[PDB]
Amino acid sequence: VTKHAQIDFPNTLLDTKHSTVEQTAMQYNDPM
Amino acid sequence: GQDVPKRHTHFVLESRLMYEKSFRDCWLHSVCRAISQLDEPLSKTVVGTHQKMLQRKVTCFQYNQYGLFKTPYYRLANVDRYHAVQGVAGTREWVPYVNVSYWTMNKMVRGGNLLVHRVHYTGWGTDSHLKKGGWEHRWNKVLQRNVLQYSRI
Amino acid sequence: SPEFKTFTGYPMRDMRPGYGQNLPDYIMKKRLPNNTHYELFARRDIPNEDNAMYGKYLYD
Amino acid sequence: RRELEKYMPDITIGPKALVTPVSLMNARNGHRVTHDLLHSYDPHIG
Amino acid sequence: SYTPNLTSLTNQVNRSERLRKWGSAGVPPGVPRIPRLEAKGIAILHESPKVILAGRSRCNNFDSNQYMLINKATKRCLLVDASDDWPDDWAAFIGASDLTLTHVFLTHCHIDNIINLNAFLTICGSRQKQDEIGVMWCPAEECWVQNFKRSCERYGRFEEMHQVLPMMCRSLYTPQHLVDPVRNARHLRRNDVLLSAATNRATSFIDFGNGVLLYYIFSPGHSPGHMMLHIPTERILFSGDLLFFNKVGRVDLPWATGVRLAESLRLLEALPDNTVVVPGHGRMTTLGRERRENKALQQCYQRQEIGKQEVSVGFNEGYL
Amino acid sequence: KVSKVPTRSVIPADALRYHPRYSVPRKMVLSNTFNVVGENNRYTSLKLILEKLSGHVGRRQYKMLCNLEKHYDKLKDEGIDWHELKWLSREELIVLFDKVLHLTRTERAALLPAIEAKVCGVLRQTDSRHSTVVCMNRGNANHGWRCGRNGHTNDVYFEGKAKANTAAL
Amino acid sequence: YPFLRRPHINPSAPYFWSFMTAKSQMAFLPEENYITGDWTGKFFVSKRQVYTLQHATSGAKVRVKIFEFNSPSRWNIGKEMNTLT
Amino acid sequence: SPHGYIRHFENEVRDLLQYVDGVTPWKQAQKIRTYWEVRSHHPMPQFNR
Amino acid sequence: GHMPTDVPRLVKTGNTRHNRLIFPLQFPPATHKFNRAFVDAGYQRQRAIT
RNA sequence: AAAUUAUAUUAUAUUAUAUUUAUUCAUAUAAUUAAUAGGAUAAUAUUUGUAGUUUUUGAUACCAUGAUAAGGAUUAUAAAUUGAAAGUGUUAAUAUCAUAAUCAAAAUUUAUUAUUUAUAUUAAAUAUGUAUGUGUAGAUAAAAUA
Ligand SMILES: [Zn+2]
Ligand SMILES: [Zn+2]
Ligand SMILES: [Zn+2]
Repeated sequence: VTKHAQIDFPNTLLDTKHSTVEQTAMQYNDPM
Repeated sequence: GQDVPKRHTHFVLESRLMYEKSFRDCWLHSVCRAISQLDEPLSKTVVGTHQKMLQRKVTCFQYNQYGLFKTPYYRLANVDRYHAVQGVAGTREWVPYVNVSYWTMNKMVRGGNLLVHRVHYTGWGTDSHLKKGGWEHRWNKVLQRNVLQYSRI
Repeated sequence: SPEFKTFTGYPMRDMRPGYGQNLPDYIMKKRLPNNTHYELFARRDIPNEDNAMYGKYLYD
Repeated sequence: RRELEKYMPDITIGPKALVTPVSLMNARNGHRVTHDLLHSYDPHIG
Repeated sequence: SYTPNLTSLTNQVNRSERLRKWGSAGVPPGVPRIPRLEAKGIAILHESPKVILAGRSRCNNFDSNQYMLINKATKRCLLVDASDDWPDDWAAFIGASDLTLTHVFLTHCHIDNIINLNAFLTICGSRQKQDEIGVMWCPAEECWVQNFKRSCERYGRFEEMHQVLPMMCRSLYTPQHLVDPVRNARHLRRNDVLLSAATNRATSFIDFGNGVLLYYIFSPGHSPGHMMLHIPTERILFSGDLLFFNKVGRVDLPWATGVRLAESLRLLEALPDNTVVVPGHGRMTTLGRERRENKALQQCYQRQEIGKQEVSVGFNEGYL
Repeated sequence: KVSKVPTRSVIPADALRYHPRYSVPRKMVLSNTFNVVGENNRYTSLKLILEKLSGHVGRRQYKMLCNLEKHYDKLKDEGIDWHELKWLSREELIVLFDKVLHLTRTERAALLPAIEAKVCGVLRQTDSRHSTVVCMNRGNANHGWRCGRNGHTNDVYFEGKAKANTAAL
Repeated sequence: YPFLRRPHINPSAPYFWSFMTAKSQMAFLPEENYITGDWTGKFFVSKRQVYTLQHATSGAKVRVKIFEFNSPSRWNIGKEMNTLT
Repeated sequence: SPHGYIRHFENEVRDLLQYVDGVTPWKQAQKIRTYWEVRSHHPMPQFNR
Repeated sequence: GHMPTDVPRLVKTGNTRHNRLIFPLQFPPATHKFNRAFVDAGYQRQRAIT
C-alpha cells in the first residue's frame, strides 16, 4: 500500500496550461 | 529480463517432447490403424479367420499402449518460443517460417535481427506463382518440387 | 488443363469427397513425419539458442 | 477397478506389449518403450 | 573497467565475477546510442519574461537529461550537461529559433555528461557557419577528462573513443603552440572559461544577459569538481548529479568521497523551498520536498545531530 | 520558506545501518526445504552458530583458535538440537560436555557465551535465498528460549515457516 | 480462423447412428471402453466411451466429467456419451 | 533404414506383426467387439438413412 | 497458530510502502436443521430445496 | 445562389414468440522446479545414478510522450510520349504512471440445474384501427433547392 502525496490547495479547477516547473512546484506543495 | 520466464520454457520443452513422441509413435500407430481398420484381405496367405484374429490382436496391441501419441499435429503447432502470447495457425496472428507470433515477429522486425524485405501490403510480393494463383498455387508448387518431380521406384 | 491459371501437369488433388484419415489406403500412401520440417522444429525452436549449441555447465 | 471391470472389459497384455523389439528401433526413431515419458538408453541421463 | 595486469589475469575470482555478472558471455554489454525510433522531441519546460528553459528527458541510455536556457532579450542559448544521443534536433531547434549558442555549461565530466560534446560543438558550429561555442567547466574534472577513453572502452562507445576533447585543446589559460612560420580551428580556443572552486554569492556568476545571473556552486562528492547552476530570480537549481528525486548521487565511483557529498548537501540549506531543483537524471523536484521526503538528507542531518564528526552519505546504486 | 529536515532526538543504532539505496532491504522467503521441520532441517541453526564461533571475529578478523565445528557431527548423531541444548540443565551439560562431546576447557569457554545468552536458533530471512543469519537475541523461558520477538514463538525453527510439530520430531 | 480447427469442440431420428458417431460399424470400440493396463481406478471416464449392454446390465458406477448415470436403459446402447447428455 | 512411406517398410511390418502375434493372447483379443455387435442389443438397431 | 486480532500489522517493504496484514475472523455457521448434514464433499447436490 | 466538394452500389438487423448450439460467464481443478558427460575403420585409461545442495523463476511506477482537426505557396504557352505530375511552411483542444522490492487475469488447461449476444429452428391471424434505426458488412466503374 502506497499513500499518495497531498497538497493544501485543491487540484480541482487548476489549469493544465502551466509550465512544467510550475506544475512541478505546485504538486510538491511548494508553489512559486 | 532475462529471456522468458521458466514456465514458458517448460511449456516449449513439453511441446518439443510432444513432437518427439509424435516421431516415436506415428509409424506404429499408422500401421496398427491400417491393419485393424481394413476389411479387404491382407494377402493370399492370410485370409478368413486368420485375418480377423490378426486384426483383433493388433487392436488389443494398439489399445494396450499407454501414452501412444495419436494427437494430430495442428492442435499444438502454434507455440511461440520467445514470448508467451498464443497465436492461431491459419490467421495473421502467426507466421510459419520463423514460427513466432505476430507480436514477436514485429519485435524482431523492429529490432533488426531478421533480414526481411518489406513489400506493399496489398500486393503479392515477388513470387510469380504467388502473383499467379495465390497461396494454393504456391502450396501446389511446393508439393510439385518435393514429391511429384520424382519418378517413384 | 493448360487453359487454367493453376496449371501443373500432375494432379495435385484427387477428386474424392471425404478422403480422410480413417481410410487405410490414405494411411498407407501418406508421407511419414520422420525427418520432415517437424524434426527441425522440434530440435531447433528452443527459447534460448545457446542451450542448442552446447551445455551451459560445459561452456562455463 | 474391481467395480470398473464389470461394464468395461480388461485387455491387459502386460509390459511386454510396451517394449518393441530391437529390429523396430529405426522405424520408431530409435526407441523401444511406448511410455508416456521418453526413454533414453544412455547411462548418463539414466 | 581497469587495466588487465598479471595479477588480474591469474585471478580466478575475476573470472567468477565475470561469470556471475554477465552469464556465459563474460563481457559487459555497453551503453548503446538511442536509435531514431523511441526518441521523443524537445519540450519547453519553463517560460518566463526573462528566460526559457527547454529540455529533453532520457536522451541517453544512461537516462540523463538535456537542458538549454534561452535569454529572451539577447537571443543567446546555453546548454547544460551536453549529452544527447541526437544533437540534430537541438541544432535545428536553435536554427529555427534564430538563436546563438555561445557557451556550454558542464557540471562534471563523467561519460553521462560529455559523451556527445564534440558532436554538439561540431554540428552547432557548422550551423553557425551558415565566434565559436565555448565550454565552461571545472579543472578538477581534468582527472575525469583523461579517463574519457577508458569510460568509452567499458560502455561500448567506440566511435567516441578517438576524439580529442575540446576541454583538452589549448585555451587562453595554456601556453600557445609555436607553429612553423609558413590553422586556428583547433590550435587555440579563445572562448573557454575555467570555473573556480571558490564560489560565493557575490561574484561567482555568469552574466547571461538582461540582468539574469547564473551562480555556479562548487559541490563535490560525486566528482572532484561539480558545479551546480543556481538562478535565484527564476528559482531554478540545476543540480546535475548532486540531488535527484528521493535520492542523491553515487559515491562508489573513483574520486568520490561521501563526506564531500555530505558537505555539498549541507551547503544547500539556505535556498527557499520553492526552488525547483532540476537534476541531471530523472524527474525534477523542489528543494522543500527533498527537505521533507528524502532519506539521504534525513540520514545526513541525523548523523550530524547525534555527533558524527565525519558524516559520510552517498548512494552505491543509482545514476552515474 | 525553508523547511527543516525531520530528525529525531533519540534514535536506535539499528537505524544507522547502511543500504545502497537508503531504503528497506528485500526479505526473501526461505527455500522449500524448510517447510517441514525434520532431521535434515533441525541442526542447520546449530551448524551456523558453531561456524561463527570458530571463524574470524571483528573488524580486525581475529581468528578463533578453538574449532567447534568438529563437535557438530557428534551433536547431531545423538539427536540433540540447538534448541534442545538450551533445555538441558547444568548437570546435563557436564554429562554432555565431558562424556559425549569431550569438550576441552578452552572449547568449553568459547561455546559457553552461546549457551549463557540462550541464543534463539531461528534462521532470519535475508536478501538472498540461502540465509546464514541466526537471530542473536537472548531467549526467554516462557517462549521456549526463542526470544519471543518477530514471530519466534516457542516452536518456530525458521522465520516464515511453520512450527516444530513435536509429535513428529 | 481455419475450418473446423477449434481446439474446444442433438436429437435426430434419421441420422441417429451417423451424427457424432463413427462412420463405419465394422470398426471396434474406442480405447476408453477397454482397460489398458494396471489401473488404480479412474474418477471419471471419457466422453467417447460407447454405452454397451454391460453398462445398463451390471451398473456399478458411471461417472462422466459432473454426470451420474443411475437410470439404466437399452435405448442408450451403441452410442457414445456425447449425445446421451 | 527405410525412410518415408510405409510401403518402404517391408521387414518392419513383418517383425511388428510377428511381435504382436507373439505377445498378445487370444483370450484377451476375444473381448474387443465391433460397433454393430454392441448395437445389436439396441431394440431398434437397423434402419435406412 | 494465528491469534485473532483486530489491529493490522504493518510491515515496511520500502520507503512510502508498507504491508497491511489483518485477517477477517471467520464466524461459525448457523446450527439450524437445514445447515446440518450439508453435502460439502459432493458439490453437485440434487436434494430438493423446500 | 454559381463552382460542386458529394464516394456511390446493393443487402441485412432485433422476445414473431418459444427451442438446440461457437464464444462469454458460474461452480468443481489438475499441473510444480534445478547440471555436464565424446563409443567401428583412431598406437592400448572399462567410466560414468559421478562430481549439486540453504539451487533460479522477486522492484508495474504519476517525467517533460504522442495522436486529432484546421488553414499556405510553386510548375504547366508542348499535340510529342506507354505515360504532361510532383516536391516544400503555421495555430487551437485532448493527452503524458518506466531507477522501483514479488507472487499464476484469459501464466494457464478441463467440467456442471445456471447469464448472454449470435446459430439454425420456429407459427397463427383480414370484425374494426394500425406499426419505417443507429449500425454491422464486401469490392469499389452514377452526381447541382444552396
Ligand atoms: Zn556523474
Ligand atoms: Zn549524471
Ligand atoms: Zn529471535
